[PDB]
Amino acid sequence: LPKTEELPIFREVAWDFEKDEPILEKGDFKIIEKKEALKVWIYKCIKTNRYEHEIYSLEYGTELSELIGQKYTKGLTESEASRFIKEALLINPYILEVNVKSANFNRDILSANVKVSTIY
Amino acid sequence: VGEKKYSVDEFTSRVAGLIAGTPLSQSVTYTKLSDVVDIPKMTKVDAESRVNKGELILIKEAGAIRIARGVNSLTELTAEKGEMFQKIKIVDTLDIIHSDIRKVIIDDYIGKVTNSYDNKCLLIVAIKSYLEELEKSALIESDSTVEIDFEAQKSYLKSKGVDLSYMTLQEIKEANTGSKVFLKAKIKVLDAMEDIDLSIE
Amino acid sequence: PSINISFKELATTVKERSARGIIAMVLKDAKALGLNEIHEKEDIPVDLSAENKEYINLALMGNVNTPNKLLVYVIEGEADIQTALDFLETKEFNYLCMPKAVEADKTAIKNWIIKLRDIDKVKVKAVLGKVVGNHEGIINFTTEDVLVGEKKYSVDEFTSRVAGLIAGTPLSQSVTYTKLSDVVDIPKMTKVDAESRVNKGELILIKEAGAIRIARGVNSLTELTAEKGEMFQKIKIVDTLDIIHSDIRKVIIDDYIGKVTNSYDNKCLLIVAIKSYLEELEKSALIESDSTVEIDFEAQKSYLKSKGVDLSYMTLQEIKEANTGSKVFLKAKIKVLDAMEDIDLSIE
Amino acid sequence: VGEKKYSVDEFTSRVAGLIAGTPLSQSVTYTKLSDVVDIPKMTKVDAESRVNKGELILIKEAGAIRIARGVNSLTELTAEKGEMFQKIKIVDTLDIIHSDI
Amino acid sequence: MKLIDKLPSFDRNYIVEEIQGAYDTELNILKEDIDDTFNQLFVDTATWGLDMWEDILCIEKKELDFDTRRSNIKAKMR
Amino acid sequence: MYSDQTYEVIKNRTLENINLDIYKGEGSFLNNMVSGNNLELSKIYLELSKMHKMAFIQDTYNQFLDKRVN
Amino acid sequence: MYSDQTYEVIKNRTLENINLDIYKGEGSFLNNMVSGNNLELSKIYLELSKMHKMAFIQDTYNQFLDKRVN
Repeated sequence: LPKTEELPIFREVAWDFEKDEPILEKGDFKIIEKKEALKVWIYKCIKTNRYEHEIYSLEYGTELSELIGQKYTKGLTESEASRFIKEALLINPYILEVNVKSANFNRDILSANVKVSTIY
Repeated sequence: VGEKKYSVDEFTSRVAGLIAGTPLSQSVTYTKLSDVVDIPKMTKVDAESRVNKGELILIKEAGAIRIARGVNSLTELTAEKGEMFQKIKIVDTLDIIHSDIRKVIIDDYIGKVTNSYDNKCLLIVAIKSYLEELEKSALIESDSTVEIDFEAQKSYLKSKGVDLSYMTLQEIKEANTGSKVFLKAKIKVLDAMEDIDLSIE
Repeated sequence: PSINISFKELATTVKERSARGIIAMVLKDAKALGLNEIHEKEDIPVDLSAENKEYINLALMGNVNTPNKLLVYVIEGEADIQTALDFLETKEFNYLCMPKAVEADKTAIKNWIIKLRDIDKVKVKAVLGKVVGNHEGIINFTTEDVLVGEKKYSVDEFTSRVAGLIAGTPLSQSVTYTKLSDVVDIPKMTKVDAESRVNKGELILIKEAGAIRIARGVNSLTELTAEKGEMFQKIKIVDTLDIIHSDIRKVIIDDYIGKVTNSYDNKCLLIVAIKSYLEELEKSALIESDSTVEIDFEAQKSYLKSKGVDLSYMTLQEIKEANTGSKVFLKAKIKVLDAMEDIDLSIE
Repeated sequence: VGEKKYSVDEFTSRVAGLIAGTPLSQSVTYTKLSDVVDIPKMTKVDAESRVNKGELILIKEAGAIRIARGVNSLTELTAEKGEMFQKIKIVDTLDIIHSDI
Repeated sequence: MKLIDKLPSFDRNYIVEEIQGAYDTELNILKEDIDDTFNQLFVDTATWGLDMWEDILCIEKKELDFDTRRSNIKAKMR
Repeated sequence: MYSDQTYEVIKNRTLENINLDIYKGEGSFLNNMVSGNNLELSKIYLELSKMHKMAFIQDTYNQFLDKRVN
Repeated sequence: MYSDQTYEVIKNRTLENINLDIYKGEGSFLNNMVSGNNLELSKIYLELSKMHKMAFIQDTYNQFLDKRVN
């Protein structure tokens, strides 16, 4: 019966997702709003598996490291990792849906395409 | 390993034993070792450099102690060797297929089997069947072709001096090979990824 | 060794445009002396004067929407016109207004605007208080003794307010008969004089429909030539013509100059892209849905005559297939929607 | 360039490197220069005159400093030379074909 | 030193490290406070606490050295 | 008591103690410091619970009993 | 010493131990989290002081009183 309240804008420090070091503005932690904090949250969730660290909550983290190393066949592991990423990302209430398109199998490199739908 | 001092040779023997028990469809990279508990500290940049030197090392990753790469000790891979020959996983299956083909040929065809066009066709069929067996495994690609080495047949004719003109190229295959066999085959071993990198929208 | 994963989201841009909803105003103050781009509402530099703040507040609200962008530059009154011209040349502007425009400054502004529109092809519009100039790019709002919210207002103040109102006006909507709730007190002024003033090419305010609104949305251009005519009398049409011109110029500059080779198939792809952009415009109600684009065949013939190659003994299609010497000749058909302010029908 | 005075030869080297980085599909005409911050003010008529001379100069176009032309330094063109020979892009592929043959 | 070990891979830089190091130093201070208090729990290890030990004994006097405090406590009982 | 005090409970308490524009999120760097401090504080709570019993005359160890009887 | 350390002194000490070019601004979420962690710190120090009190039983009758009397 009650109508759900919109999630307030998430704020956090900012960094280049390649630098991986929080860039700081004139001695003040940078402001990220609307479509900036969710990307940082997704990056944090994907980069580190939770079960490696006891401090993090059990539902947090991703389980893609099991497939890391070429343990099984690429064709099946594509479908498996799609569901793995969907489970690892759908935990955030901000994220609406996850869509994975395909995977590129070449030498010792995998390239894939995934999609995210959000609220703002 | 296990709070015990180990010489380099001891752990190389341990790693060789680990490799022997490694299935081919599985991997050698990032294999965590529960027995190893204590390791000297060594920076990530140093690990990257050492791996890029063609070496095999141990790192503490994913809450465990594992290796970083499954490349060969060969530092200098030539143009014909390349990236797919940098990996021990691929040279292993190449060696296995080579040994199996040599063994079956020695068992069956040398001396016992006569040299004939139909004998060559049956040998090609058998080799194709063995390649299909390998294709059932995920080690190699499912697409492959086997052919008679036509250029080697031409070279044999030139050695014999028989003119290549005024007969069909099929007659060259039908021609006697002087107790010799010339063949050609296509292969492609599966090469896959350790870690990934994708794109999002 | 360890190779890592990095994925960054990407969303395709839709309808990238330029010089849209931009308000440029330069004020003479001895305190700020600089340019200030206004992106957030109620962004007031402390250096600005109270009257300048009132100008900004007038520019703030729009009729239907807040104006997309307002840009303010400050410099001393001396040599103000030259520096304003230089700054507006530096950065594109959709509209221009001057708090203290003298007649000579207004004339210089109109001359600069028409010079850009004719030589530089920079389609821009300016708002002027009392100018009878012979160009449609300028706007002449001749309503003296304007009082808004029981407050005295100069002509330039309300011209700036009207420009801000226009910036917030959607193109599918109208500028005519726009009631102003802020304006409460206006001098009495007869209907016949309103008709005469509108027919003079001027913009005025009238009290109609229980409110204070304008009477017409025509251009300041009093004399529309045969090629300009009634549809060019309206600012609403010149606005969309300028928008389409700027968009086509921008996309051509981005894509084809130098980067794209000159070929028949390249020309065909360019025609396809232009047709797609025209279809995008046709989706909007600004223009008609029927349009055609063609290669300028007569220009091809003229280029051949300049080259001296005889036009006889080949197919006319070969003329299109012929090389154009790193040049492109095209033709296109357009028809901008023109519609009615007030109506007149019949009954039985 | 980048808030710094540069010698003419410095920018000729920069442009030569840019052209070496330019594929044969594209043409160096109307190429924006982000690094360059300012150029001396000059009339567009003089720019067209220098284009007729064949000299290559920068130009401030669309609010950006850009290359006016890819015309060759060849000032005098005979009757049979043609306009295409005035273009470095056109003669470039001819030179490439000559070298390959 | 413990927190950074528990910290993720992307938080291995000094910007993250400073706060964790300061808090680890503070918690080292806290744990040595725990050690001191546990010493205070036992009468033998408690030095300054011997005064209200004697107060529990309901005997009060200015005292020189903690060894004599403990001796007087042992003499007082039984 | 200290059994009620756990890493999750004191973590939520500390999060409430902070009035900040940053919305509380799992895996946040700030949340990382808060969680680490809470974990160590819960360990310290357990130590306090233990020294409850260790300070008692009963349930002593050989050295504890030795000190008490001395 | 549990009573030696108080809320604001250790708050300022923790703020000083932070050695960054980031200016320490009052009312910042960083200052707010320092305040919350110091709140829990003051709680644990006060509870340690209460533990010492309960061990000596100078007031607040306890089971410790009964056992020591026994």
